[PDB]
Formats: sequence, structure tokens, C-alpha cells
Amino acid sequence: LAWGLLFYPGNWPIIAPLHVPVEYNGMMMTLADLQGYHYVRTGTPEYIRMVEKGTLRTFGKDVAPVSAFFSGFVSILIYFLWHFFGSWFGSEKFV
Amino acid sequence: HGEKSQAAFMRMRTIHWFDLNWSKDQVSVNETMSISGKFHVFAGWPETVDKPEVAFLNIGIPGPVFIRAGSWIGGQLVPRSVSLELGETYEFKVLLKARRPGDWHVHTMMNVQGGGPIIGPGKWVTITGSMGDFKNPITTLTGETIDLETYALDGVYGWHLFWYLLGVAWMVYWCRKPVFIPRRIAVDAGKADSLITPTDKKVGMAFAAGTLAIVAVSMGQANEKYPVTTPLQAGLMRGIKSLELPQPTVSVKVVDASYRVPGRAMQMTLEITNNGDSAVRLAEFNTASVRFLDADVYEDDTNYPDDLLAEEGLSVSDNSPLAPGETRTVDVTASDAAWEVYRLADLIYDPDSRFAGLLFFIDEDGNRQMTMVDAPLIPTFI
Amino acid sequence: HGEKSQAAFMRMRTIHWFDLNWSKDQVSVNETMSISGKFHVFAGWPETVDKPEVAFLNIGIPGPVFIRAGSWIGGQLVPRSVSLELGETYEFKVLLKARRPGDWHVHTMMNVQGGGPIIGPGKWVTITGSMGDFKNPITTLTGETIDLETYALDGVYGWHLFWYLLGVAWMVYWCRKPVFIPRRIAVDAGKADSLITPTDKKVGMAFAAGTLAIVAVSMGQANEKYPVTTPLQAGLMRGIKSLELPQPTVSVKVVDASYRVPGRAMQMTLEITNNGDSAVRLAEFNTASVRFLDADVYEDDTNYPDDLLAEEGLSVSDNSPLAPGETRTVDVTASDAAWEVYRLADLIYDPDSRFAGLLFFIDEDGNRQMTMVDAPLIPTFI
Amino acid sequence: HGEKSQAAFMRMRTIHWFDLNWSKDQVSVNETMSISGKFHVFAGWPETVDKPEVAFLNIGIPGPVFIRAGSWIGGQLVPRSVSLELGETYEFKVLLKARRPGDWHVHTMMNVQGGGPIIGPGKWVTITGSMGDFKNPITTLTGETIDLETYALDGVYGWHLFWYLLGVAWMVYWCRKPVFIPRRIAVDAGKADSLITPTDKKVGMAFAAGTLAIVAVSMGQANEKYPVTTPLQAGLMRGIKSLELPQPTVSVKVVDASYRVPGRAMQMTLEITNNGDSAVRLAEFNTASVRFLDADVYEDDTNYPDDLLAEEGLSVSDNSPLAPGETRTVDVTASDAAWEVYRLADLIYDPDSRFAGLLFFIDEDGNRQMTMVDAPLIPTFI
Amino acid sequence: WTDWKDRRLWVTVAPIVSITFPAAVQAVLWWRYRIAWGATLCVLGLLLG
Ligand SMILES: OC[C@H]1O[C@H](O[C@H]2[C@H](O)[C@@H](O)[C@H](OCCCCCC3CCCCC3)O[C@@H]2CO)[C@H](O)[C@@H](O)[C@@H]1O
Ligand SMILES: OC[C@H]1O[C@H](O[C@H]2[C@H](O)[C@@H](O)[C@H](OCCCCCC3CCCCC3)O[C@@H]2CO)[C@H](O)[C@@H](O)[C@@H]1O
Ligand SMILES: OC[C@H]1O[C@H](O[C@H]2[C@H](O)[C@@H](O)[C@H](OCCCCCC3CCCCC3)O[C@@H]2CO)[C@H](O)[C@@H](O)[C@@H]1O
Ligand SMILES: [Cu+2]
Ligand SMILES: [Cu+2]
Ligand SMILES: [Cu+2]
Repeated sequence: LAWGLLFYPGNWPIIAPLHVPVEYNGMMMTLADLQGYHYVRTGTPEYIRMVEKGTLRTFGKDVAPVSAFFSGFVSILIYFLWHFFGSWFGSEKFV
Repeated sequence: HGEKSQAAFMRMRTIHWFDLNWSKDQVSVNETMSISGKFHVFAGWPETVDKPEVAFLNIGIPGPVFIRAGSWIGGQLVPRSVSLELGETYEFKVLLKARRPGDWHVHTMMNVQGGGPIIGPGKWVTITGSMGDFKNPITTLTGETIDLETYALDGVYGWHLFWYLLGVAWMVYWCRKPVFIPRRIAVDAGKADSLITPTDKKVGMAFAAGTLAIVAVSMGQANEKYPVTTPLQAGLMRGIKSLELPQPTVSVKVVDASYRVPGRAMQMTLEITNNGDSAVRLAEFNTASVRFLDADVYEDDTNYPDDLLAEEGLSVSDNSPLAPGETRTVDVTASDAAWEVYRLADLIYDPDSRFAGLLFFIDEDGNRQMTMVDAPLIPTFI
Repeated sequence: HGEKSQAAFMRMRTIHWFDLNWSKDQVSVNETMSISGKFHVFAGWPETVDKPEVAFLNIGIPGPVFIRAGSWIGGQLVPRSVSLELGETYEFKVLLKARRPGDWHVHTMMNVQGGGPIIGPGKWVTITGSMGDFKNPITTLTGETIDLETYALDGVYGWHLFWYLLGVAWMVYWCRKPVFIPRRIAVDAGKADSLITPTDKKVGMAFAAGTLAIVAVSMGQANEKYPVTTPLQAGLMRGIKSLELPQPTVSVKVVDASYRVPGRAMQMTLEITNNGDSAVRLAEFNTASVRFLDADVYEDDTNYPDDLLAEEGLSVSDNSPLAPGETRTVDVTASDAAWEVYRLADLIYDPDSRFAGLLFFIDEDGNRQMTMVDAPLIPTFI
Repeated sequence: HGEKSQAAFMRMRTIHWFDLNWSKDQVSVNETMSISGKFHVFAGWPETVDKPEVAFLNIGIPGPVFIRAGSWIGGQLVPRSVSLELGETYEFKVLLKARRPGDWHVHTMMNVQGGGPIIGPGKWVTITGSMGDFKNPITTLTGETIDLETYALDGVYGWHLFWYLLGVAWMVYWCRKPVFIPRRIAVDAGKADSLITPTDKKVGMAFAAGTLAIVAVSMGQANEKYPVTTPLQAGLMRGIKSLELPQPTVSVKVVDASYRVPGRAMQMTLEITNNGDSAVRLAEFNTASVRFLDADVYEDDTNYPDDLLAEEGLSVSDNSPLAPGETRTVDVTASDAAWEVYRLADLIYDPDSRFAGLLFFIDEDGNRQMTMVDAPLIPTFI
Repeated sequence: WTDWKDRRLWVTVAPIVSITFPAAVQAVLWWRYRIAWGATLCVLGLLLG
């Protein structure tokens, strides 16, 4: 839970500048969106990008906290798994 | 660069780029330029190329040597991915603003999800100056007027250097003492609690509580210096308008087409029928962005890239005028070096020997009306 | 209830419900009522909402407090799921017949497979009486006239109570004797065959052969009391007719739109062009089922739910008449409390700040012809 | 054969085959024949049958008793799979050339990927002669004039017999010596290297180096006897033209339809409206390839298979002429034995009791214009 | 890319995938040596890379 819940807070002071909106050629874009539109990624076009887009079964913000918690829960499962995997990895057995 | 390697029939049977215009071909850092034109989405789109329900109008350049200040299809800004539809003809403009000096082969292009990069024709464009001149001003909806080429860069370098050094700290708090062999012995020997002392024990609680504190406050201090933020804007733009176009003044039928292997030329037999009010002559055959021109009818006013320009390339057997009514079977021959440079002649290796392209007719007034051809393309061998 | 929680742009950019009519708003158990209207399938349908190739016309109520005696799209009964198509406008009717007394907020709605519930506007409807009055008669193709609210219910309760008691039997045939500790000892001790005696052994063959017998006969006795039965009827109904509609008498262009955050109002700048034979005035802006009306042009004759009615809601800068020909750029302002009640103002949180809605013009005769708008929706901040 | 087993509603609601013509019905080995006609892709195509984006025009015969010398949709050769579209009507021709003597029930058919075989009507065709007469000449693009029924067959039998015998060799080089019990003992006993001797050891290097040599050379010798080869040609052909047809001269509405179970007949109630310039009479109802004809209006000029022909099958209540304008509700009855032979009457078992079919009207001139009907099909029971 | 750092997916994916190796390295370093910079050696190594 700590690992997931802290991830967005630990990053929001850095990216938040780039989330102020902009009326660019008629359309609302964040500055982050502007960066993507501007600095041409020839081999990484827009649809490849997997960001949130909304649902009819969804409520908007909050979307970040709800995701952070889900990440926290899956993160404990990943942790159990990866502790045992690590114990396995730290093994002095010979063959 | 890069499209000579793609299957020839793909490039013929996919998107047709025509009437391109480049508003400059030398430019200074911050001076913008404009590529605009039309493209056709060939209704016989290959099987193994997903129909372009989700496509994106990119430009091909090695890194952002330009920035894409704008791009439009149908007079709509298209920063997101669009839906195009088989059969339709679209017009486009991209507004490039220069950034990095050099000699750049700029391609306009169309990424098709589930398809690949569909690469339009490129013309060399030269940027001069020093890239340090580059400036990318934006007026935000809170305005505030920023430069997006450096905005928030002192915050990233700040916060990343802090947390990294905060980490290096934790690691040097301990690597002060001996790390491995003595701690090993200590643990094996039953004495593992001897190695976490109570100073240790909540020097730890400092870093913990500190990191949480430095998070929660600077969190709260960020939703103050920027009290209005919106989530990234994302999602496919379906309703993209096209031209639906005057349905052809001239009605062309490819009764047969062929090419000599090896060879630098393609030969069609067209039966042509003028249904306009004036007379027409065959100006141009345009396949895979190569423009085969009959010099006695058309001169290129657009500075088409010369490696795709065949200025005296199209050789029409009997290219007399053609008044309303009246049908005539003709013998066309499209020859030029582009046919081997750009490996259209490599169609001999493709698993679908069929072609498609544009035909341009001009009346004596000067109006070009455009017609589209596609049929098999049978090879001939000595 | 339930749609104020859905993303604002979804509800604006999905299905547009307009010209709804509720034939009552109080009704007695067995008295039917009628909701009918039109809906538009917005051609800029969101990415993450599957195009409505497979959709179903439901109604939103907590349980069958009504029953749905009928529902039509295009004068076709639609008990199965239908194919709708982006761009088209459809008309609909649902025939509700009341069942359970109470105060019910009845929503007409459209389930879109791969999409979600697309929820239309609801108006309170009140049922009075005792639900025990409810009767649901059907004349079968063998007729026989049944009541579907109770038909075959004595057979289910019969046969289920039989087989359950037949089961409880088997369990009490044995739990008569001691079950666990003594049988355990008996088995461990090598003496497990001592516990299934030969009476045991085919008391068992009774229940077995009995259950098979009671199955095969009552099976055969059912294909007699009902000698004609058909399988459940199932499968998508594709060919659903729509209106394809007089293509707009008035041609609206949204040159810019915006909204004040915070705020209860949305502001557009329309350039409007009458191509009819009479003159028109802007009566209504309709987005997300909120109807913004200019009181000096239109009064609502439909008993639209008042929490979505803005009776003096639309404030057109220069709303004079507009004779054939003649273009005029106008300043519109849609204000009302619905814009915050129904959290259309929560668009500030959505990842696609774009809107879509209907515009209604009336000529001096009285004919409303309807036009559709959609463009970005840029926020303004103090 | 084989289509009486398919769900009745499928065959009614899928592809409609009409105006078929068989140019012979007895033929000699090498004599070609022609099946041509039209088909309609019913816009209410079943759910569980993928829309025909990828379909193939096959013929149903037990093995290549004919060969398919050609097949066209819309005057395009269709050796690959095509895209058809719901709603449209297509014309087709297949050119069969006979190969194997016998009595063959030849079906024209349409495989729909993700769907199944959609089976058109079959007529017995009889081939006479000896199949040894069969010859399949082809002039290659290098020409060379080959017979494709035997070309390269001596090379396959050659090379396969060589490599097989090369294999049998290797196995008999060794099964000369004792194979199992003595080699077993030898290995267990620590003496496994005793069993691969140095003669053994590179008799082995012979076969190895030989096989590689015989590969590399005969490889190189093949790209000489055939210096021009192309890869297999493959890929879906999307742009398949259809008729888009004079939109019906007559406007039919099925107000109700039904069928008697059991029974050999189907009954509709049509309201019919002539919008042409001459008068019409109802000639034909055509469902599931059964042609119900009113003998007092139409005689079959096509040699339709008689088990699907109902020459006096359609019984129109009041089948008088019908001049331009004027509406008339009529009572139709389609009766014949085909309705039970071909198990259209098995619709009682299908999970979608709805029908679709063609209606043919002739004016006094003789022009048949065709109209399409589809509605539920309610059963009636004694 | 900054225009991929969203609220749904990035918030989900990045913790889940990144907690792995820490939990692996902790598992050995902590219990075999009472070493307590397990997660941080990893996150230091990533960011440097
Ligand atoms: O100056 C007096 C001290 O010096 C010696 O120990 C030194 C060691 O000799 C000295 O080499 C050691 O250095 C610690 C840092 C070295 C690794 C630095 C980091 C590299 C990057 C990330 C983590 C580790 O720190 C100790 C104390 O600061 C003596 O042995 C100590 O007993 C004594 O307290
Ligand atoms: O009445 C004389 C009998 O009573 C006693 O045994 C009883 C037991 O004391 C008596 O408690 C027992 O009850 C059996 C039913 C109790 C559980 C009923 C079911 C609950 C629901 C599903 C399965 C089990 O049945 C036995 C015989 O009917 C004596 O011990 C028996 O020896 C004697 O035959
Ligand atoms: O003719 C003199 C030889 O004959 C005998 O051995 C025979 C055996 O008796 C004889 O039966 C044996 O036959 C080998 C072939 C039999 C299996 C043939 C293949 C069947 C198909 C695929 C692989 C095996 O070959 C040996 C040598 O050719 C003697 O025992 C040998 O010592 C002697 O060299
Ligand atoms: Cu290039
Ligand atoms: Cu409600
Ligand atoms: Cu058959």
C-alpha cells in the first residue's frame, strides 16, 4: 500500500506544471499534451499511448486515488511473489 | 527516408499523396513552414493493413528537428488520432517550425494503427542558424506565457536531484560501517539483532517520516502554485470531414497494364471518355508518389522533389485533345528512373501484383480534374 | 437516477434525447402509459464506447415497477437487441404498464454492448393502487389465455418442493443411524463393507430407479399437456430503420464555445444561416438532456422534467428573426442550475473537453427544424 | 447436396440466389459450361454469421469433377476472397469445365469466413466421356504451354522417390548389422563407442555432405530451368462492384405472414403499390431458392431445378393488374412440396422465426422488376 | 513521455512493475545480512540508468 499510494504524490510536484490547460488552435490541451504534439515522435504515434480516456461506467477525478489504491493492493501481491522469487534467487545450492 | 524498403504494392494500394505544396525549402530557427496537400484512401486497401479507423498524421524527421506547431485534416486540428474512411479524399496541412540546423528530408506521413507507417513523399528542407535560438512560446489558459522548450525543467532537475541524493544518503548512512563479511558473520552467528541498533532503528523513522512529510507538504504546495490543472486530453476524433469531390469529369478504364522486368517503365492501355463541357489532355500519372508528366501538357509549379518528378515521363501514344462525348483507347507509357530508384519495380517480389494511382487531365482553360486508376499489373519478360 | 455520476463529455457526446413525450405522470395499477420521442446517435461517439452495433432499448426503474408492454424503434418491435448507426436519428416509443405503487423516477435508456448504460432523462411518475391488482394477460398461439405474472408458478413450487423433499428423504434415511464417529471407526478398522447393508444397498436402487422413472414419465406427460413448444427466440435485429430527416433548414457553425469554472453557464458564438423559405429564431439549446430555452420564442408543451428545464435559460445576444439567405454571428449563453446539479460543469475533470448538443429554430408559422452543434469547450478561469 | 440440414431461417435470411442460368445440363469432358445469375446479401443478416467482409465464391461438387476455369462478381475475376456488403445485390458468373464423368449435383455457393457455407440451389449436370480425356492447358507468362493436370508431376515423383530411397538406404546401411539386443548389451556394458566404428563414423559424413551437395546443386539447377518465378499471389479483394439497381418500381409491405404446422405452405398478406408507368402482376415469390410461381403470369424460361420449382405454386387472392398509383391489400399463399422437402417447414425449431425472400412483378410489356420482403413468420396450429 | 504520465494507467503500472526487484533484493540482503538499503540500491540503479 505504501508503494502504490505514494507513487503519484511523489511525482505530482514535478509534472503538475505541465497540467495547466491551454487553448491551442481551438482545442484544450495540457502542456504535457502540447509537448507530445510538438516534439515529433516519428516512431511513436498518438494512438499507441495508453492514457485514461473515460468510461460510461466511470466517474472522473477521483481517478488517481482509486488507481493508486488498486496499485497498492496488487503491489502487496507482487511483493509476496517477488520475495519468494528473491529467496529462490539467493540460493547457494550446487548441482 | 525509409520507404523504398516497403512492399511496392502496399505503397501503390494504400494512401495516394497528391497536390503537395511546400511553402519553403530553406528556413531559419523559429521560422515556420507549411506542408499542405491532399490524400486519397484507396478503397482497395490491402488485407494485412487494418482499415484506418484509427490513424495519426505524423511527420517523418529524425527527432524534433522541427516542431509540429499545427496539423489539420479538413480544417480541424488533429492532435489526436482520427478516423479516416476507405474511398474518401482528404485535404491536409501541417505547420512545421524549425528547431535544429541541418539538411532534413522531411516526410509527411500517416501512421495507421494495426497497419504501419504509410510514408508520403519527402523533400529536403534546410535549417540554418543555431538551435539555441529555438523558442516555443505558449499562452496558458491561466496566462502566464511560458516557453515549452524549458518550462518546469528546473523543477524536474531539482526534485530528481533531491530524491536521488536523499537516496544516496540512506546508502551512505550504512556503508559508513562495514557492510558484508562482518554483517554476514554477525547474522549466521545468531546475532542479527546486534546489527540494527536503536540509533539505526529510528534514524530510519527519520527518513520515513521525513519522506512522507516532504511529500505531503510539497504536494500541497503544488496545488497552490498551480490551482487549475486538467487531466491529459485524449481520445479518437471520429467525425473527420473530407472532400467528397466533383465525381470525375473524365472516366478512365485500364483495359490492361504491364511492366518490363527488368526495366524502368510501366505501360497501360486506357480507354478515356470526357464527360465535361471542355476538352482535356492527359497531364499526369501519379503512382507511389512518383509523378509521371507529359511535358507537352504540364509543367510542375510545386517544386515536387526531383527524384520523384518525371518532367517528361509520361508518353501518351495519341495525346490529342478530347471534346465532350467521344471515347478513345490510348497507349500510355510511364518511364523514369524513379521506377527503379524507389523500387516500384520490386513489385515482382510482392504477393499481389496490382497497382493503383492517379491520372490528371487539364482542359484548355487550365483546370486539372483528377481521375483514379487501379487494375492488375502483369509483368513481361524477354 | 444514476447519471449525474457519468463523465459529462460522455453524456454530451453519446446519444441525444429530444422531443420526449410522457402520456401521463400519475397512473393506476394496470393503466398503461407511453414514453415516446427521438434520439440521435452522435457521429463523434467516444473512443472507449463501442459503436452501437449491438444496443438494447431498456428502461431504468428499480425492478419491474412497471412492465414493458412494448417498445419500438422505427415502428418495429424491438424485444431483442438492435443495430444503431453513428450519424442517424431514430424515433422511439415504449409502452409501460404500471405494477407497483410508489413514486418512480422513470428513465428511458439505451444499453450499448461494449459501452455501458446510456441514460436518458427521467420524469417522476406516480403509481397508485395495490400491486396485488396487477394482471399480465397473454393469449398464446395455442390460446389459452394465461396471466404471465403467475402462470406455471404452481408447477415450479410443486416440482421443486418434491425433489427437495426427495432429497431430504435420502439424507434422513441415513442420519437416522449414527453418521460420523461410529462410521469412522468402522471404516478405519477394516470394516467398511459392514456399513452398507443389502437393505441399504438397494433402498438405493429404489431412489435411483424411482428418480429416473419419475423423470421419464413426467417428461412424457409434459410433452402432452403442451404439445407445441418452441425454443427461445433470440438474435440481433440489424435492419432498424431510422429517420434520415430533412437536412437542416438552418446551418449553424460554432466559431467558439466556453464555460466559466466555477459557474452555472455555457457560452457559444454561433454564425447562423437560414436556407429555408421563412424566417427563424433560436428557440432552444439542448445538451445532456438539459433544455435551455429562450422564453421569448418557446414555451415547453411537453412537461419536460423541471430539473432539466431552463424555461428562460437560453440568452441569445441578438435574437431577431432571420429571413432566407443572410448570415449573422451571434452570442449565445446557456445558463441554469441544471449545469451544476447534473454536473455538466464537471467536464473540467474529463479527458476530452468537447461538447455536442441540439439547437432548435422555429419559424413564424411554428415549425421547429432542428440543427446539431459540436465543437471544443474551452474553460475560462478568473 | 447438404443444405436441407441448415437452419431454415439462416437460408432465408442470408444470401438470396435469383435469376440463375445454367448454359447446359449435359456436357462432355473438356466441354465448358456456365452458371451465372445474381445474389442479394440480405441486410438483416443473422447475428451468429459474421458479416461477409471476407467471403469466397466456391462451387459445391464432390472433388474437382469440374474445374473452375473462371468466376466473376461484377465483371472482375475473383480467384481470391472478396468483400461483400450487406444490402447490396451482385451479379455473378462461374465458368465450369468438365473433368469426371458422372451425375453431379452442382451447387453454386458462397463461403463466408466466420460464417459457414451459404449454399445456393443445385441442378443435376451430367458429364459423359472418359476422365482420361481431361486436359487443362495454360500459357505461362514465359510461354511455354503446359498442361496443369500433369505438369511437374514427374519431378515430384522423381525427387520424392529419390529422397525416400536415400532414407531407406541409411536405414539398411545399419539394419544390415544386428540392431537391438546386441547393441543394447553393448551400451549397458560400458562399450557404446564400440558400436560406432570409423567406417560407420563417416559413411555418415558421406550421406551428410551428399545430401547438402545434392541440395545446393539441384537448388541452383532449378533457378536455371526456371529463371522467372513469382511468389504465390494472395490477399483480399475489397473493391467489388455491385449493381445498385433501379430502386423498386413496386413497393411491397408484408402486413402479416404465417405458416401452417404441419403443412406445405406459407401465407402472406401484402399491401402492394405500383410506382411505375405501366401495370404489373405478381409473378413470383422466391424464398430459400424455392420459386413459387403463379402459372397465369409466369413460365420459367431458365430450367430451374424442378424440386425447387413450384410452377403453379403462388396463389394470389386477387391477382388482377395494377396501374400506376393505386394500393391494394392482397392475400398470398405459397404452397408446394418443396416447403417440406427442403425443410423450410423446420423453421418451427429455429430460434428466430422470421423470413425474407424475393417478390417478382411483370408488366404487360414483360419486364420483371424485383422487390424484397421480410417480416416475422408466425406459425398457426390446429 | 510526459503525455503518457496519466492518472489511470501510469498510476497503476509503474508501482506494480517496479516493486519487484526491491522485494527480490530485500529478501536476500535484509535476512542474510541485516542490510536495509535493499529497495534503494535498486531505485538508485534504475534512475541512474
Ligand atoms: O574518519 C574516521 C572514521 O573513518 C574510518 O571509517 C570510514 C571508512 O574508512 C570510509 O572509507 C567510509 O566511507 C564511507 C563511504 C564509502 C562508500 C560511499 C557510498 C558510495 C555511493 C553509495 C553508497 C556508499 O566511512 C567510514 C567512516 O566515515 C574508520 O574506520 C572509522 O572507525 C572512523 O569512524
Ligand atoms: O424411536 C426409536 C428409535 O429412536 C432412536 O434413534 C433415533 C434418534 O434418536 C433420532 O434422533 C434420529 O433422528 C433422525 C433425524 C435427525 C436428523 C434429521 C435430518 C435433518 C435434515 C436433513 C438430514 C437429517 O432417528 C433415530 C431413529 O428414528 C433410537 O436410538 C433408535 O435405536 C430407535 O430405533
Ligand atoms: O550374405 C552374407 C551376410 O548375410 C547375413 O547377414 C545378413 C542378414 O541375414 C540379412 O537378413 C540382413 O538383411 C538386412 C536388411 C533387412 C531389413 C531391411 C530394411 C527394411 C526397410 C528399412 C530398413 C531395414 O543383411 C545381412 C547382411 O547383408 C550374415 O549373418 C552376415 O554375417 C553376412 O555378411
Ligand atoms: Cu526521406
Ligand atoms: Cu432518476
Ligand atoms: Cu446438392
